[PDB]
Amino acid sequence: MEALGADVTQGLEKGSLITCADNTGARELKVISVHGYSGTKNRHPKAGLGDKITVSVTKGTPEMRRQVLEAVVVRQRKPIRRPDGTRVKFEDNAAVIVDENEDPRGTELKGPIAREVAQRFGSVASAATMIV
Amino acid sequence: RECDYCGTDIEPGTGTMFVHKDGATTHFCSSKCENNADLGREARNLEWTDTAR
Amino acid sequence: PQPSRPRKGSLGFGPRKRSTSETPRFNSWPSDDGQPGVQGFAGYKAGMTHVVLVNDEPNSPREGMEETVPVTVIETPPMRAVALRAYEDTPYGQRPLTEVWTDEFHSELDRTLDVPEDHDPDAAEEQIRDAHEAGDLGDLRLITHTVPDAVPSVPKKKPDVMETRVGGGSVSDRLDHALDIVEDGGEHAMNDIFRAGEYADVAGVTKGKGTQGPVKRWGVQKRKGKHARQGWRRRIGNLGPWNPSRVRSTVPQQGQTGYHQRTELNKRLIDIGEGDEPTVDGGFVNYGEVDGPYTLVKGSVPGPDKRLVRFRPAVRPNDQPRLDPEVRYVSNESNQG
RNA sequence: GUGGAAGUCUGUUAGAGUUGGUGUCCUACAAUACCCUCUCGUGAUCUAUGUGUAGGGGUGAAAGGCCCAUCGAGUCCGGCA
RNA sequence: GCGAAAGCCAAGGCCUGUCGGGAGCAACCAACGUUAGGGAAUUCGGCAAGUUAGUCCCGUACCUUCGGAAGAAGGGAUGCC
RNA sequence: GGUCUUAAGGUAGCGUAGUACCUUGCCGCAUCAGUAGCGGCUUGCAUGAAUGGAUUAACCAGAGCUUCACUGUCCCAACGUUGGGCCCGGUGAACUGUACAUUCCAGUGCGGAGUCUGGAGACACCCAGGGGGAAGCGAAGACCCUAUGGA
RNA sequence: CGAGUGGCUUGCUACCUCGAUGUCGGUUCCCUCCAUCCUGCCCGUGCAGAAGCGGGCAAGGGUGAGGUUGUUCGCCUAUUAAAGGAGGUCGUGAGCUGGGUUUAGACCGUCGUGAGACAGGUCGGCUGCUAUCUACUGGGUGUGUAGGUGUCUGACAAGAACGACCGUAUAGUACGAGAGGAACUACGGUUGGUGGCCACUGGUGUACCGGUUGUUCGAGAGAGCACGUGCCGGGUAGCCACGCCACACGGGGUAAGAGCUGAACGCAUCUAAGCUCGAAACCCACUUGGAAAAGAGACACCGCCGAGGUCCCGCGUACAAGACGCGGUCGAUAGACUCGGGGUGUGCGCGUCGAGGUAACGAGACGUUAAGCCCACGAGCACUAACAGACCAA
Ligand SMILES: [Cl-]
Ligand SMILES: [Cl-]
Ligand SMILES: [K+]
Ligand SMILES: [Mg+2]
Ligand SMILES: [Mg+2]
Ligand SMILES: [Mg+2]
Ligand SMILES: [Mg+2]
Ligand SMILES: [Mg+2]
Ligand SMILES: [Mg+2]
Ligand SMILES: [Mg+2]
Ligand SMILES: [Mg+2]
Ligand SMILES: [Mg+2]
Ligand SMILES: [Mg+2]
Ligand SMILES: [Mg+2]
Ligand SMILES: [Mg+2]
Ligand SMILES: [Mg+2]
Ligand SMILES: [Mg+2]
Ligand SMILES: [Mg+2]
Ligand SMILES: [Mg+2]
Ligand SMILES: [Mg+2]
Ligand SMILES: [Mg+2]
Ligand SMILES: [Mg+2]
Ligand SMILES: [Mg+2]
Ligand SMILES: [Mg+2]
Ligand SMILES: [Mg+2]
Ligand SMILES: [Mg+2]
Ligand SMILES: [Mg+2]
Ligand SMILES: [Mg+2]
Ligand SMILES: [Mg+2]
Ligand SMILES: [Mg+2]
Ligand SMILES: [Mg+2]
Ligand SMILES: [Mg+2]
Ligand SMILES: [Mg+2]
Ligand SMILES: [Mg+2]
Ligand code: NA
Ligand code: NA
Ligand code: NA
Ligand code: NA
Ligand code: NA
Ligand code: NA
Ligand code: NA
Ligand code: NA
Ligand code: NA
Ligand code: NA
Ligand code: NA
Ligand code: NA
Ligand code: NA
Ligand code: NA
Ligand code: NA
Ligand code: NA
Ligand code: NA
Ligand code: NA
Ligand code: NA
Ligand code: NA
Repeated sequence: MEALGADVTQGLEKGSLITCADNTGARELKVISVHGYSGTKNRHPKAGLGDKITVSVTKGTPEMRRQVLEAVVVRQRKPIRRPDGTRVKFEDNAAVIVDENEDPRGTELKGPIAREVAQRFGSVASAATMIV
Repeated sequence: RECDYCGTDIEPGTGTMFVHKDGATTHFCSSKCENNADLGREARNLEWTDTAR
Repeated sequence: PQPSRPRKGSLGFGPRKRSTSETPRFNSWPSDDGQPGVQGFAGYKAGMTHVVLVNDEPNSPREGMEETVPVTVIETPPMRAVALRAYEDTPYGQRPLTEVWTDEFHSELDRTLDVPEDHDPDAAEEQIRDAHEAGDLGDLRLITHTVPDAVPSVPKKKPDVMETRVGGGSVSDRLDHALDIVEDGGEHAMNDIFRAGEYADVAGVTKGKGTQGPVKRWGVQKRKGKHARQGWRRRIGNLGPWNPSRVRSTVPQQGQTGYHQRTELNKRLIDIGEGDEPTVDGGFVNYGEVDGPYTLVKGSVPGPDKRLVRFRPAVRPNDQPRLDPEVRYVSNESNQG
């Protein structure tokens, strides 16, 4: 994929529970896999900012629950390094549900989003309220 | 840049920016300040802080 | 099933034993392209700081923008090519033929060498030119040494001596170029060989760690879960299968770790100056204050502060040189705190 | 409200017991130990001393458990070379 | 302090749970502290460790032999002057 | 089958059971995914009434499973603390030992060799280490068979 | 239907061990095989393209994470370039685990008159040893080559030191009715592996500083203990990874394969002689070790009555002993002192305020005070200590 323009320390793993920063009706998401990723023996597949991960809905509307969908990680508590050397970290871990084309399944995104996520998922960015 | 906490100048190529839930932003020059903040203390009440000074 | 997995650690830097010389010895030299010139230089490690640079990369979507880069400050005062050694090609590879020395010696070179009191430079030079006439002359190198006394932060006065090859146009031309440098007094500087922005290979003896276990030395796992409480924590499962009934040298075992020679490739030279512009407030920890000829190397360099490190024009660069990068800021913030 | 029952509860009170750690030990401190954890702790309770039951016999809330480091028949000597 | 509890301290006893000296004292081992982000993915199994915790007020489900379940759960308070 | 063996021929119940071979039975719950667990079905290889059946509040260092919380169990390891370890003075055993012995790769051999054969490698001594081999040490195999053995 | 190869399964045999070669499964750690799952290079296609199917060379590298089950196997999920199979005493218990098989306790079903049994199920049920030899990882002492210092050489040895993927331009292009949809090349990034490093972020930090509970030293001040910090908050150096830096291309020779010239055989023929190309594979390149390479090396200088070295003293860029490296008055090597640079967070005392209280008393607030306390770093500085001196040596 395109360079994020920032170094990331994956702060998530297969099985992690994260916030669904949109109005799709899914509140909590459980990470299942990381797109294009292959680890190594004993290593828990890891995911962080800007990765497209497969997920399952743990909390939310009955119809949304248990569904296996795709999403993009928009925020993480673990720091990331920007070109100027500064580190950036968020208050929580969050992802936004996406479709085949990478267009947000929802209509509105809740909470801020990392600028680096723009250089990868345009339609997700062009739906952001706040882009830090 | 200036540390949104203590007030001293943040040495370039240094520090962390914490993004609040609401979207607000806070640049810290060090762990000492971040930690003092997480304790719920306000820089104005800490005598070593440039702010307070 | 037993999932596959790469072995622990590389088998290419062994045996993992203590280095014979604290002063590195390059086992390769650049190719004879440009004009004649010494193919290396040396300095003493001091510490690290960062610098803000202007994105120099023509292919970077950020070219032209600010950018923080880690740098290792290395004091690179002038050295002295005290002699020109000549090699001859033979059925058994190259062998030293003769050497051309000078008379002007640094006050304390006798702390290491039995300085020459009687030498015949011309005879040596003759023997070399004859060799060249016959076409048996192998490459040409210069016996070089440092002047630790010019570096206060470094305790030693005893100079470090090493041989550096001379690559140049024709053999005749560079042979002459060699003699010229030597005859003077051999005094040369980082400037004469490198230009900020070029890529160099830095060799050096890593920081010693004495004896260490397989976990640290080779990267093997620690015993996991219940196994970690049985009496074994940092020991590998076994030294091998029943057969072959012997322990193979390839199994990760305890031993000397650190204090090995390493030649780290393609290190970009961010800047070459002189003064105290790169020094840190309070002084470089466990080193001292810098105020003289220095070189800023991008990233890290093998070895601890004060150790001698060697420079050589990259022998296998990936990128083209992008000379004199713009440095907008050099941090002098204390390294304590 | 009084009263203060209980093979009642909590409890390293004393005291009794011995679940997990399959830790330490495993030519031991120890021929059954050490530490942490854990169970009971007014009752069919725990305990000292005295006293009774003896080997195809005792004793046994029964595991073939126990009867002096000895038990699907103790120990000693003899039958016996 | 509820306390024959902990912790600290008297009286009284001891430095005899009886080999010492040296190295910032490496690997490795025994006990153990702290570990960012993730949070059982480890494993036969959450084994080990951790969490909770004292007291007062509020409040407390299914089920039930009406005794109980129950300290259910959950919420709040707690110092000094 | 619409009596026959041998007296009767399984009733209330429970049921894939700590009893179900086929078996990961089928359906459902739950999970991304559940040979597990729970519920229903159930023709039960080979359930069933004091050989007690069903069921059950309370109790339990009893067996299995799920959730919240928690966390170095794990991702993936780091640093530190104390006692050892290492060097020095003093004290001072044991296990084990046919002999020889610096081995390695192959082969051979009673078919699982440091010692045979062919090659390869190999200057001696010493320190620390984790235990690959000596079918390592420890125990006249508990398994199995045999004995005109024992209990 | 016919001929075989392997020695992973199962069966057969009874050669080896019953004065014992510790079980299954798992784990950890090392090497290997190819009948190739991915990756490279190719051939055919029912090959338009894209996506495939089948085949050849090829073992360099990769082949991962999870839910049920002790399981091996296998079923299932989401990722993936792909999530290949097999050998090493079914590799690996003087390494671990101990869930299963298969001790002694018990239950159920079936069988038996019964003791008790089961190629049925189930709960519980132990893991010994101080390494003599050998082997290897690392470290020393000697001898050989035959005085010393410094610098090299390179017989050989090791490496995967690099493997792989995604994205952009190419290009909505070639191809195609359309749907759909490449490539060469050049770029950016990711992942796995590898080596090093600590400016940055992060961890530790029983150095240090502060807060505070209980108790003891009468109070205050200042302290001990509470497990080897009472607890809580912050945290320098160092060490570290979760942090950062670096890790080609290109030549040479080949395989499969594509061809050239070309004869046997006037033609034809990639082959018989000759030649041009062509794989992640091979060699070189690059990194590491390497004068004990018995052909036991080379060069320069110093020295054979003196070159150099060991011991000694102050120390670490080094370190388990040993080794290594630096400094030694012609000196900044270590300590003191003073600065600098850092960590805490505002000291004792005194003054004012303070809910109140006759008063006594009074938690606490402000000032003095970026104070007080502290530092494993740097500089200045010969004040202290690197003194004295011993020895070996052609
Ligand atoms: Cl995955
Ligand atoms: Cl393990
Ligand atoms: K046997
Ligand atoms: Mg695993
Ligand atoms: Mg800082
Ligand atoms: Mg154990
Ligand atoms: Mg620092
Ligand atoms: Mg009771
Ligand atoms: Mg009790
Ligand atoms: Mg009695
Ligand atoms: Mg019995
Ligand atoms: Mg953590
Ligand atoms: Mg699991
Ligand atoms: Mg697992
Ligand atoms: Mg437990
Ligand atoms: Mg069922
Ligand atoms: Mg009846
Ligand atoms: Mg032989
Ligand atoms: Mg026998
Ligand atoms: Mg038997
Ligand atoms: Mg009998
Ligand atoms: Mg054995
Ligand atoms: Mg093949
Ligand atoms: Mg291979
Ligand atoms: Mg085996
Ligand atoms: Mg195996
Ligand atoms: Mg073994
Ligand atoms: Mg064993
Ligand atoms: Mg042992
Ligand atoms: Mg078992
Ligand atoms: Mg079991
Ligand atoms: Mg069992
Ligand atoms: Mg000899
Ligand atoms: Mg204490
Ligand atoms: Na043990
Ligand atoms: Na242990
Ligand atoms: Na074995
Ligand atoms: Na009453
Ligand atoms: Na116990
Ligand atoms: Na008897
Ligand atoms: Na007798
Ligand atoms: Na019956
Ligand atoms: Na009981
Ligand atoms: Na820990
Ligand atoms: Na062994
Ligand atoms: Na035997
Ligand atoms: Na096994
Ligand atoms: Na391969
Ligand atoms: Na499985
Ligand atoms: Na075996
Ligand atoms: Na064992
Ligand atoms: Na085993
Ligand atoms: Na090639
Ligand atoms: Na030699």
